[PDB]
Amino acid sequence: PTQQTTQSAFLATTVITAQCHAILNTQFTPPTVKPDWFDDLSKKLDSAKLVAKQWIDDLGPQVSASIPSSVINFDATFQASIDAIHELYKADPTASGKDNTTVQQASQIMTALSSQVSGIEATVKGMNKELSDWGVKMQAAHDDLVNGATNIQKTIIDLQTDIESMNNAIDNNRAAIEKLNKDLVYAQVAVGVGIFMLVAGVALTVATAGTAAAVSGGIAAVGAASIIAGGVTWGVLQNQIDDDYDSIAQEQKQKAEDQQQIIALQGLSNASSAVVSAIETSTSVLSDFETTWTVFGNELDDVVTKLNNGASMQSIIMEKVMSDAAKNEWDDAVELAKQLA
Amino acid sequence: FLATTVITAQCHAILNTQFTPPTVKPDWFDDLSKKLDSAKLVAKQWIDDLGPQVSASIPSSVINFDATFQASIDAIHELYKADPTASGKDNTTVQQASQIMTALSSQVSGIEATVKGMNKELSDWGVKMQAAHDDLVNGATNIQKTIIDLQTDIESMNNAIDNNRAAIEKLNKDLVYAQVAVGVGIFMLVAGVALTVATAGTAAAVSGGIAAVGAASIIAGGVTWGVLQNQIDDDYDSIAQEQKQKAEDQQQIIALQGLSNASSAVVSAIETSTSVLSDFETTWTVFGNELDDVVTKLNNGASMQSIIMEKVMSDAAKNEWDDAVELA
Amino acid sequence: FLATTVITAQCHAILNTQFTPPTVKPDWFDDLSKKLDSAKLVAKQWIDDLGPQVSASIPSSVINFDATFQASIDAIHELYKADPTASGKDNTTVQQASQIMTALSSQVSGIEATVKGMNKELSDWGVKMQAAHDDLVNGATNIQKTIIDLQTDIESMNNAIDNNRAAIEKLNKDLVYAQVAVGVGIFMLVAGVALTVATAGTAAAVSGGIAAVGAASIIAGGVTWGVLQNQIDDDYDSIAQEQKQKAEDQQQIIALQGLSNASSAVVSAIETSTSVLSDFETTWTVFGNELDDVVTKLNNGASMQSIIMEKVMSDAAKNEWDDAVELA
Amino acid sequence: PTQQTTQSAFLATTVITAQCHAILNTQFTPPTVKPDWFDDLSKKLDSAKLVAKQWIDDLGPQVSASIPSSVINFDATFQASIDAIHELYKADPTASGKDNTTVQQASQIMTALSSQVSGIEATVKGMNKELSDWGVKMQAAHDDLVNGATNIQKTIIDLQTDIESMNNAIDNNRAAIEKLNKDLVYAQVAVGVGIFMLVAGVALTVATAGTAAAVSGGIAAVGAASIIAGGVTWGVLQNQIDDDYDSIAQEQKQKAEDQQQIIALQGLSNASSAVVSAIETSTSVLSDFETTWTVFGNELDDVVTKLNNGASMQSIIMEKVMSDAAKNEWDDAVELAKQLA
Repeated sequence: PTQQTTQSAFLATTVITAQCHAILNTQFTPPTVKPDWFDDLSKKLDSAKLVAKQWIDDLGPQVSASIPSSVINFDATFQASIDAIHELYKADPTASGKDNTTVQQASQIMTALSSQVSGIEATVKGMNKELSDWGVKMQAAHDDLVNGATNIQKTIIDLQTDIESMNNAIDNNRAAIEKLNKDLVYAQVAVGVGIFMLVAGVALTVATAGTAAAVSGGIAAVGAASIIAGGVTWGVLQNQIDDDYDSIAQEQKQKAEDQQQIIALQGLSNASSAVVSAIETSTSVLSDFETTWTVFGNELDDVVTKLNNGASMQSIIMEKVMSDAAKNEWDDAVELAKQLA
Repeated sequence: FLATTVITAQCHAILNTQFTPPTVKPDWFDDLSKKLDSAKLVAKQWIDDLGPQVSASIPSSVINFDATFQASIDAIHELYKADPTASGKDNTTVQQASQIMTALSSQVSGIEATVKGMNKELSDWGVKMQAAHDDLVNGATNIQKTIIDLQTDIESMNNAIDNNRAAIEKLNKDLVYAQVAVGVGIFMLVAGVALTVATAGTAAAVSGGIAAVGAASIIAGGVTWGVLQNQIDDDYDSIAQEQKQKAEDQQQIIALQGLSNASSAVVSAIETSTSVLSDFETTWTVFGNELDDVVTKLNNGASMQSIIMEKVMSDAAKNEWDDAVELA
Repeated sequence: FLATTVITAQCHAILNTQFTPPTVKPDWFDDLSKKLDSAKLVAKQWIDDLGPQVSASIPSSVINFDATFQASIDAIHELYKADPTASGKDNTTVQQASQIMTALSSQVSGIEATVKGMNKELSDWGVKMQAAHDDLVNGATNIQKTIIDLQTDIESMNNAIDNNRAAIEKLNKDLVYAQVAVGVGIFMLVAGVALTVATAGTAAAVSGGIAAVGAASIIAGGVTWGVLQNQIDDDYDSIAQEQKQKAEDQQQIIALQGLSNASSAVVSAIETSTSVLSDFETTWTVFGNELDDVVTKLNNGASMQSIIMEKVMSDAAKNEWDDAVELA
Repeated sequence: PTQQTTQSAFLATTVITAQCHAILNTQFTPPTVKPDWFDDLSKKLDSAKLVAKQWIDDLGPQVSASIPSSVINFDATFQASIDAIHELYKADPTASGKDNTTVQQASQIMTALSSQVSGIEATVKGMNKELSDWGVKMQAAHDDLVNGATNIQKTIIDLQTDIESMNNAIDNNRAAIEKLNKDLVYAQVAVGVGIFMLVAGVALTVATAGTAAAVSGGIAAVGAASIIAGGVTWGVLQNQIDDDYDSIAQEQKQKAEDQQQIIALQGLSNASSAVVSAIETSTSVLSDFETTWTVFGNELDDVVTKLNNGASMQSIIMEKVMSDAAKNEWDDAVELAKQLA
């Protein structure tokens, strides 16, 4: 029927009303350290945001004035034309050739019906034009993401090699912390034998009254040197372990920020590409929906002119249009349009 | 599938939750509260201003279409039935129908204006909800920053506890050497004294040297025993303190994971609220153009304007009727 | 050899292989889990949506050609068997033929548009399949990365075990020297102290040097006996620790070989799926062009369109009658 | 015959789509250090994916619109319109000179078959034109890979010499670790002798106290020197062996990465050369398939102008164009083109 181009023209526009929100909700965080690409990819988001602004409060609501509202507006008069002709059937169902006044009255009322459906297709024309030039603005705010300062071709590869760089740094710092543990055990052994050799040296110096003070002073001096070496090595290695874990924290939150950036950029790119790919089908099927009502207006024009020429009132029942067999289909079409709202 | 109850449920969830701090509150937390309560400004400004307006715009369009519109259609219907052969705009009866037609199409213009103003009243509230979503999801990255920072802190405390346990093992194995030092020192001290007494002091230098390394070994092993035992107590206290810090910051991880789950739930709620506002604006501009239709039903013809406009009036009234009672 | 059964079997093979982490859970196994669950999302998006799409496109092409096409061919076969001579555009019989043919060739338009849109609905899925393939391979090279790393870890622990065994043999040789140092030392100590007590009345420090070198020999031999014995026990504990590391690394390498075989089976299934996908697009373009043939059939003549177009519709529809029962 | 060239041109293009899938399978992994040839042969891969991606989405399936669907659309009429003239033979089986409307209609049905066959070979021209531009773009992507910074003539050779470098460095490092094992044995006997003569020298110094104390302090001094020298030699050699096995890890991972890159570049070269050595046969035999329908177009059009001007109705059966054994071959053609599906 004609209902399945109405539902298809409404569905491909509700897809855009949904996915403009997917573009507009995409808003990534300012990082700790700000990269090079961050500013000149932000404005190309805002241009891709503001035109989606023109789909959330201006054109998104207005595309519902086109597809359900013009069909129910046409059927509001198409529920009135049939009874107005069916009442005048009882007066003169034989009057032909533009003779009786009521036949010419019904003729100019169906001419007003043709002007009403011409206004229907004019409303759909205005809505399709306001869809199309916004589509040029949204596509112009889209294709800059794929031509210059691209999110995919440059920054996805850049943030992937940045995530790999931070993973490499994390691996190097963890192997470094392993080696510093293996050196810290040596520092503790050195300060232990330093304690022992220092007290043994000064004890052999005192306990022999300095008769062997050369070798005992040597033992005490190597003990004090081992104390100092183990102590400052322990302090230095613990400072390097703490600074290595601070570096692990820094590049770990850097890798987290880069993952949060790539998911937002992939969402923005996929939403904008699907918005363009569905705006194409939306404009095409709205063009078919506009020409459907335009050729139906021309068909009603041909019926009006052939009714002005010579057509009998029973020849209108010989026609398909003003009977019950088409208004019964379009009652289901407006029931579908009430399902679509 | 009623898209007003969906926004009712989402704003109920947004007005519902109020997230609690962790044990130590960071620098952004109250600011995250300052990115929540502004949303707690709008979700009541929906349900105490625009929630009342969506429950007060429909009794203006069901009651004034129950009494005024039905009789005002019946009047022009009976004016059709009184003379179905009339013509002309300067007719008496066509004038009597045209005054009521222009009056009804002029008094639906005010309710048209308030419905078209309701579009603007929902528009700015929708963009404000979008902005309050984007500021809250802007603040909700510091939670992941502090979570991954405290995860690094947990890894650092695990490394330090492993280091201190290896130090406990090595200091036990060296404390054995300090005890062996005082043992062999006490033995060779009494060996030097007994060898000096037994040889009547003739083995003076040898047993004096044995006793000298004996005393040096007992006081050196004693000081090394005291220092290594004190160090073992110190890094047992360090193991206890770093295990306590690991449990405490792990508790902070669960607290901030609950906070991040709450903030993710609230921003997903506004994420769905934007699509449900899109569908409600779809239905609302359908109703606004339905009343635009009733205003463009001011069109008056020349001959018998009654059946050419008033059945369209009643049919658009019925299309408003079924949808507004679905919104009731 | 049925191409759709091949791809549904391969997608269910992607669904039933999840892979297990090794003992030390690395820093990339969460990323490999992300690559697998994205490939699972692609395989389940094909199984849950495009799967029933292929199985629901065919009864829509059978049922509409069961009765709706056959009533059309029966009607415009009656119009040719009863009146094969009528011509001219305003003729009533060719008007009936053009009415039922602009009914059929424009009621097939939605079904043709669906079957034509499924070409792009397959193409974006093939793009997502080759997308989920390559990041999975870039994650699965890290398998043999750590496999090579644990292989040289095995080599390092084997070299260190051989080093500790050579050190154990040399220390078990040097213990004999420390023990003969204690023996010769206690012999020279008792000889030197006997030599000093036998020379008490005069002086003999020549006798007092033998006992000094004997006492230093027992002290030095005892200290290195203790140190070399504790180093032997330390080297046995090091052989035990390195053999434990070698056993656990050999245990981890076969888990990594299993994970490598899992990622290899998944990428092999994706490759045969992406080839049989092109073999399915091979016939999907055939059915797309076959429903484009009805667009070629919509061009109607003026003079007895039955003998011009209707058996063409019957022959192409019978080719679709072959194909749609070949797809089930 | 008239079907086996269609099957041969289809066997020519399934080879193209299979080796194009072999091109799309080729994606080599990023190494730890990205060499000189990478950053170009990334995009010289990647662009040689994108034009190859044109075969994957549409154009490969669109050359599968040329052969196996046009035979169906051709015997939509050729299995049809032979039996239309068989009922026209019932009225006038010999009437010539354009006297009847039946002969004038059997003429225009053959002109309709002429326009249908011309539309078939025009669809074949469109699909072979798309194959022509895809084939020259595939040659355009093959040229810069196989000539400018050649993957096989340069980087296969440079990677083989890099593998030889890593092999010689691995054997060098394992010889160094064997030498370091022997030097470790010497350092262990150094510290083992040094502890003995240290404590022997200190016990001799504390016992003797003469010039024997001077030579005993010498013994203890060379003992402490041997302890410190053997100890730092032991520690330095364990440090060197651990760093050297980390070097063995680095070189073995580099050798495995290089073997993976060589296998990927061998697969790329085999796939792209098998594409380019078959795409010219694909265009040549699809041009053969187009000129087969062009020969069929003139071989129908001469029958058409003879049937218009001076043919009988038995003479249509007499010619082999409208014959039935050849039409049995042209039902075998449809069964073959459906077997190719």
